[PDB]
Amino acid sequence: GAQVSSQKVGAVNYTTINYYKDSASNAASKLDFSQDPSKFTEPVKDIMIKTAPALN
Amino acid sequence: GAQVSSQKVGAVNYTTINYYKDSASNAASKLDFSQDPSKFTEPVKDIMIKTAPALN
Amino acid sequence: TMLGEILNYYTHWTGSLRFTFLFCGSMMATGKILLSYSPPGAKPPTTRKDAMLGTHIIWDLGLQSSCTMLAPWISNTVYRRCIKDDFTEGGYITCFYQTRIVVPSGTPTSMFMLAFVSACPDFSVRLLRDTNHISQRT
Amino acid sequence: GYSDRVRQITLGNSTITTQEAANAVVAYGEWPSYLDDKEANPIDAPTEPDVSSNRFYTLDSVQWKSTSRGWWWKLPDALKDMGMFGQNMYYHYLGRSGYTVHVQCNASKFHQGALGVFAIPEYVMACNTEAKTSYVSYVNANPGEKGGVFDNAYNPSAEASEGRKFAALDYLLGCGVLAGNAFVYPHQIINLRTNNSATLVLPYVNSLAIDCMAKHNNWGLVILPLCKLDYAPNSSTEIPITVTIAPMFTEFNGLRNITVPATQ
Amino acid sequence: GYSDRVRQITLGNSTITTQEAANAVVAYGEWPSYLDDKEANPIDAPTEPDVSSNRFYTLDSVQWKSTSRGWWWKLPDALKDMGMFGQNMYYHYLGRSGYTVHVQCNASKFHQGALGVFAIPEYVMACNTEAKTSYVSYVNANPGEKGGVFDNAYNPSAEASEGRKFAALDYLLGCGVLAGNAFVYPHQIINLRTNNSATLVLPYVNSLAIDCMAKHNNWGLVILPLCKLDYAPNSSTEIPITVTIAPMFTEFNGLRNITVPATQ
Amino acid sequence: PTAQSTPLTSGVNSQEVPALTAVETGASGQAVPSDVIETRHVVNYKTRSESTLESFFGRSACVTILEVENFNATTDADRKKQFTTWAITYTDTVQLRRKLEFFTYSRFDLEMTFVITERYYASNTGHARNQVYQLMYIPPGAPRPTAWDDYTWQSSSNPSVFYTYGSAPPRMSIPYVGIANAYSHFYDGFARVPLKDETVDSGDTYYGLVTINDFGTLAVRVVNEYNPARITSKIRVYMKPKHVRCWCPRPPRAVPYRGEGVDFKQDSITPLTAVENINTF
Amino acid sequence: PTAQSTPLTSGVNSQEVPALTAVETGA
Ligand SMILES: CC(=O)N[C@H]1[C@H]([C@H](O)[C@H](O)CO)O[C@@](O)(C(=O)O)C[C@@H]1O
Ligand SMILES: [Ca+2]
Ligand SMILES: [Ca+2]
Ligand SMILES: [Ca+2]
Ligand SMILES: [Ca+2]
Ligand SMILES: [Ca+2]
Ligand SMILES: [Cl-]
Ligand SMILES: [Cl-]
Ligand SMILES: [Cl-]
Ligand SMILES: [Cl-]
Ligand SMILES: [Cl-]
Ligand code: NA
Repeated sequence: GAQVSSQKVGAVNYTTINYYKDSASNAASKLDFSQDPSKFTEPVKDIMIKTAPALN
Repeated sequence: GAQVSSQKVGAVNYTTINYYKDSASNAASKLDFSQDPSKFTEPVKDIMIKTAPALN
Repeated sequence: TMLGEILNYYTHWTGSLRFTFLFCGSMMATGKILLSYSPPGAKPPTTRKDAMLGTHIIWDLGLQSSCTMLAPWISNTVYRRCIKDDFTEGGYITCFYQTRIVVPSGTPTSMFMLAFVSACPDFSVRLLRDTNHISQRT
Repeated sequence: GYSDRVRQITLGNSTITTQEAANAVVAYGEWPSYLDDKEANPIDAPTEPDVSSNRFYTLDSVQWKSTSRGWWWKLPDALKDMGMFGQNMYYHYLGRSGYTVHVQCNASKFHQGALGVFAIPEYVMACNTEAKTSYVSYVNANPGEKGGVFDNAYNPSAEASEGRKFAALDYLLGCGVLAGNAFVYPHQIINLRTNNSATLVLPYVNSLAIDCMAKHNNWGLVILPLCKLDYAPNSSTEIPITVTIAPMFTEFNGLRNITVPATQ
Repeated sequence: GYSDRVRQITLGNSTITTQEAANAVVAYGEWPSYLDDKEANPIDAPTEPDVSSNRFYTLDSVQWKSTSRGWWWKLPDALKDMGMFGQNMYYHYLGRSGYTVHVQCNASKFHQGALGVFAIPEYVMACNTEAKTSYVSYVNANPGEKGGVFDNAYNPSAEASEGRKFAALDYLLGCGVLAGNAFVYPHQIINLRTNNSATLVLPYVNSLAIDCMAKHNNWGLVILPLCKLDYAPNSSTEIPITVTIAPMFTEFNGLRNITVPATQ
Repeated sequence: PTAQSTPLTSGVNSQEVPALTAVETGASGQAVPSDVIETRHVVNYKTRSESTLESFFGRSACVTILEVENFNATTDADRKKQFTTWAITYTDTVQLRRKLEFFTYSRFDLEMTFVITERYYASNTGHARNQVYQLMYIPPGAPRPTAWDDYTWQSSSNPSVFYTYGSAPPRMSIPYVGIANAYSHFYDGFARVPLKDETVDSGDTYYGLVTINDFGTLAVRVVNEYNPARITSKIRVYMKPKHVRCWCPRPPRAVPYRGEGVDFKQDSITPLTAVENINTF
Repeated sequence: PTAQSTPLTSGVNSQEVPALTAVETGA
């Protein structure tokens, strides 16, 4: 049950096998590049178009 | 994700598996026999043919 | 600032910085204001005629309350250091009256604006480190 | 959402906003452009400095008072000491340029007054001695960013040597024509109740494709108070007028050592 | 008809001819070029002055004597006061440039001598006090078009304040390596019996796409007499060496007010 | 790929003259033996494997020796012996430095290895329990310790390695961390432009890479509290560049270094030993 | 996924005014 994944590039793959029956034992979660800044930077009810006036 | 490669001959293959998620952790780069001495030994604009006069 | 606090957990930063200004005078106050970013290596600007030679925006006060000036990413190195450092100096941000603030009678003649900073989507940080902003006795 | 009153102009590293504009003028309906091969004259590959020089330069501000008679500048003269535009201008024998002119003057809903803002091709003005004709010094003709002012009186000099400046008489537009007819030139009006800025986009205008910028101003910029500034709580109040101008589609020929004009 | 000895180079409004060349060097086999989008860093639209700045500038000449130990310049330092190149350099925070370097030295069929002409990336030189390390003033590091000279003696200063200049010791190439190995750098030789000029075309070389020209010289230019000048009728004769350099593919970012470096 | 084999050639009598050239061009001599002698065929099976950059640099080299101690410190000077800080560099030693300085620019990941040794300071003060060491990498900006047991050693974000005396030499990899697209081994410039008429000091400013380089600090302590027996330790730091690229070759250092710069020393600028005569075999 | 690339843009003279906003909105 080996997982082969891309490495973070340096100056290209690596292999992982989980040895333990509890997921808590696992190494770090894989890089998660998810983001949605707008839930904090623009949490407005009505859409604001940049090129338009903010208030009309 | 095992890589099998030729060994450097002695007086014929070996196996590598990367264990880490960062390429910086990897062992030495594979032998790179690339070369282009002419960028230092002959960096001239106009081609020089050995058998010809260097200056004509 | 929130950006500053996050930056102090990292060693390197890159990208554009957004400066947004909110005018908080009365509705009857008008004005034009110059906001400038001068990349480094020259006399720091202390007059409008030097400031206006750099990256700048002329903000007209009005119904739209806020104006955004960008410090676009303009750097020799690909990252700057999250410390005071001559080599990775970032330049100079200044602000001048372009005309002046004008008010009619019965109106406050002094007032304020608020300045905000945030990172743009081209912005990223590297090299996790401990901050100098928290400590304890031992 | 979009409005004739709200505009953004970006050139190079510079941006202007206004929230109380009144449309914008494109002089003679023609946007500036580079010089086409079929209209070209000097044959050397031109320098086209683009963003280094084609950007907004803000001049020193002037003060509008109830007694002001008006202001004038010439172009490219007013920008001759402006950053890389000035350098490109003076390192070359020849240059051409269009402009975005943005005149700025805000007040309040309780102030009143109206400025005529005119762009005048070949703005030739009268001299101030009647002992000679066309008798104006280079230095007085080319004041740079400070420009000049109009007067409501004409007082020509007793001696010719003392009158080598413009007789900038307001109602004759400094040139023997009635100011009420200046509207035949590309213009806007800043009427304080309506707008706080004027924007004029100017193509290159000349009888030649390209010319000597240090010898010849292509445009005059005139700002005349058509209706005087008034403000009831203080009739002696002053409000700034700020002039910001960007060269556009600049093109230069005949590179050599730098031109350094006489200063006195 | 065509010959390795006869060459014309035209850049902008300037042309060089030579009738006794010896081919030309393109450093590291790479012609200069503009900065590609996939390698770019600062995001503002760059200024690319093209013909205004990418042209041959001739420095003050130096005199080769039988006793001369050699000459050095740094680049872009040597061209910092050269026409529009200098203006574009100092009005911007960032700049990059390649170069055509043309070194000129003619004599006669009866003179003899040989000059090594080397282009050295990051030509860091030793300081002249042993009380400190890396202790060189900005002014002494950046002499401009006059460049500097090598010496055959090393005499470090008694006090640190007096030794803030380069110890340009010829046989150690002013930097602790043997001069006989300078041929690992892009080079030509002007050997008077063979040729009267050297031509080196240099790409931009740095660990960055673009950098601060006023802080950092990318190349050193070194001219060392490998075999001394000799002329039988007059061993004290002198012949000029003239250095002419054209920036190429110049590109600048981060426009603001002009940089005026300290002069003392 | 192998080094060049030699072809079978005889003699010539020809207008082709490969023996002559003109090095004024900037080209090195190019002729090979077959051009100027009669040669047999020799098949060359030998390779340049050990002179690739990876092979040339493929060694862990000692770059510094640090010292730390563990004892009951009652003075400021002795308190400062309980930990050490070192600005990370390759200029404390000469061997790796000289090899790197064959090149102007480089790009590589780093393997760092450490060798830690101890001795008793004295024999009349009993013994000492086995010691654990902390080696903390402090990137530029992170707070530096002023005592061996201050808050900085909690190292929430800085990488630290805890090493137990007698265990295998500790080791970690570091990526290429340069803020430029390569490391510069030489920098012909300054960190800022001094401007006309400014009041900033120009008399005590420096030049070159020292004005711009900063790879942070290594801080080392013994984690244990003091025993009656004072223990003194050395930490040898080793660097191996790996995954190496280099650009722009340079003549190698010919005379002794005297610091972090390219400066040379007046009593040590005569590397050649004079020969008796130009005709000395 | 990468941080944002910068597009090639020139200037404008337009009723589109992205430089102005109103942070009273909470944006
Ligand atoms: C570093 C060093 O030299 N240590 C030596 C000490 C100290 O000199 C004294 O104990 C200090 O007073 O003396 C010894 O005789 C000892 O204690 O057995 C030998 C030991 O090697
Ligand atoms: Ca908007
Ligand atoms: Ca030949
Ligand atoms: Ca151009
Ligand atoms: Ca043969
Ligand atoms: Ca301890
Ligand atoms: Cl002026
Ligand atoms: Cl100079
Ligand atoms: Cl702890
Ligand atoms: Cl303990
Ligand atoms: Cl001998
Ligand atoms: Na072979």
